[PDB]
Amino acid sequence: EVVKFMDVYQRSYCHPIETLVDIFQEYPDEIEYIFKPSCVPLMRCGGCCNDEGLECVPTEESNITMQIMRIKPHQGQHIGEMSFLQHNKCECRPK
Amino acid sequence: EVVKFMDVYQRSYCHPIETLVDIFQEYPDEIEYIFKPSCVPLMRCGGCCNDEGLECVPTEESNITMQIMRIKPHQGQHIGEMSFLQHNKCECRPKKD
Repeated sequence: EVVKFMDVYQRSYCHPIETLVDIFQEYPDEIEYIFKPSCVPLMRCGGCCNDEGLECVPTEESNITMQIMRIKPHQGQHIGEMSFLQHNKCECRPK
Repeated sequence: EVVKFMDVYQRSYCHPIETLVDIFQEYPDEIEYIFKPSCVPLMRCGGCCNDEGLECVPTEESNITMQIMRIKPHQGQHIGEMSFLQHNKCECRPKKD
């Protein structure tokens, strides 16, 4: 089965897609705690635009809260709520 | 609603996930041509593993064929087949790098 040009185009065009995101790229300032899982499923703008001068950026955003196991090594564990940015809408705009 | 711990874990664990890949990452020597679209949807290994000494790697791979428009600048365009590597199955395996 060869993927036809048009649905390659439609499926790849700039839009929100579930992205597995490292928690440390979302909370770089965390120094004490270890997180499990280390990564989370977040709806994020991805894909391509119809000109190389355009770029795929979010226009709408909403926050999402997830249960994450927060570990202080050799000290203890607790499951807590953490908030992450998600993209509801995306647009191809100049760089 | 708040996503349950177990749902986060199952959805984020090392597995094949649809990934938007730039054609120029898969064919870096072909930048004399312009490809529309410039990125394609590929099933690739992604997500996280339950121990520091583990990485998420493919264990089964296959090729997918896609119709892509190839532009030779100021000459013409051609829609032709182009093969891309897909990951069919993934596992957390001891690091090897």
